[PDB]
Amino acid sequence: IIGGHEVTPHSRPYMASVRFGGQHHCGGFLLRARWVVSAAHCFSHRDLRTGLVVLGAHVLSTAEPTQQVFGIDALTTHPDYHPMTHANDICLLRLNGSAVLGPAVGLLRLPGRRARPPTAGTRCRVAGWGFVSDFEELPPGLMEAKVRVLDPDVCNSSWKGHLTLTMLCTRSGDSHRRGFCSADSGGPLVCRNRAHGLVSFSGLWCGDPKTPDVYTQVSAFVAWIWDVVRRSS
Ligand SMILES: *[C@@H]1O[C@H](CO)[C@@H](O[C@@H]2O[C@H](CO)[C@@H](O)[C@H](O)[C@H]2NC(C)=O)[C@H](O)[C@H]1NC(C)=O
Ligand SMILES: *C[C@@](*)(O)[C@H](CCCCN)NC(=O)[C@H](CC(C)C)NC(=O)[C@H](N)C(C)C
Ligand SMILES: *[C@@H]1O[C@H](CO)[C@@H](O)[C@H](O)[C@H]1NC(C)=O
Repeated sequence: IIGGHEVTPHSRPYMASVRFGGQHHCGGFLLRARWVVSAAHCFSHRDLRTGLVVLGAHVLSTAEPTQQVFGIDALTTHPDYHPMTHANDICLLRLNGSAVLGPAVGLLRLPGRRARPPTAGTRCRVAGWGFVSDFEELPPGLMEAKVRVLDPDVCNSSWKGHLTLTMLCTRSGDSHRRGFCSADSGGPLVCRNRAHGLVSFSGLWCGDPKTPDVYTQVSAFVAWIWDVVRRSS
């Protein structure tokens, strides 16, 4: 996360750390005790059994008592996720067990089915354990940045018309570079206490205004998410 601050340890309990080969790879969120929502691209060319979902963490490197580590029993990627286009960059993860709810391991709510994406200007927040700059610099723990929803017609121009109706953008509330970076994918864009977006792609350099931060418009997927969840009891 660029242009962000470190969060109060355990102040965002829904945050999941998807890790492959010891190293933290992506972000995600706890939907239900057994379910985690993430970016479909995180699992591309990975063997699931090399992966763990870590909940209740702040300093990922430290083995905290608050931490709860689970395996991926099953991964449901959006059937229509397209590499090259990056559309439908969403997936669901069924853990090998249910997470024990506590003050450090908690749920995040999706918008209703009756939901349009947040308006251009809306104050939103993006958390993650990914890089803090374009120099591979690591955060001291879970970081968050305060962002504001950017007009899609504006975002689509910057992106040379590569944006689909199921994507949504952010921009910093000021002149500084604020947003997501590498290893922040899958993590949620919280708007009005609901997961409105999910960290998908950005340009080359982090928070660069010329290439605004693109997210998956969660509301457009709510129906699918539940379908999958009720499918697997
Ligand atoms: C859930 O999945 C994980 C990953 O497949 C299981 O793996 C254990 O994880 C620890 C480290 O976290 C390893 O040292 C053990 O060797 C792994 N055990 C097994 C059985 O592979 C984890 O055990 C699973 N938990 C449950 C309750 O099934
Ligand atoms: C997957 C996630 O870790 C990143 C987060 C954005 C960091 C960008 N500074 N997303 C990507 O790496 C996606 C790739 C997926 C195929 C959508 N791609 C991009 O961000 C860009 N097009 C370039 C960084 C390659
Ligand atoms: C973005 O622009 C292209 C080309 O003008 C258009 O086909 C597409 O529907 C637009 N998408 C959005 C999200 O506005």
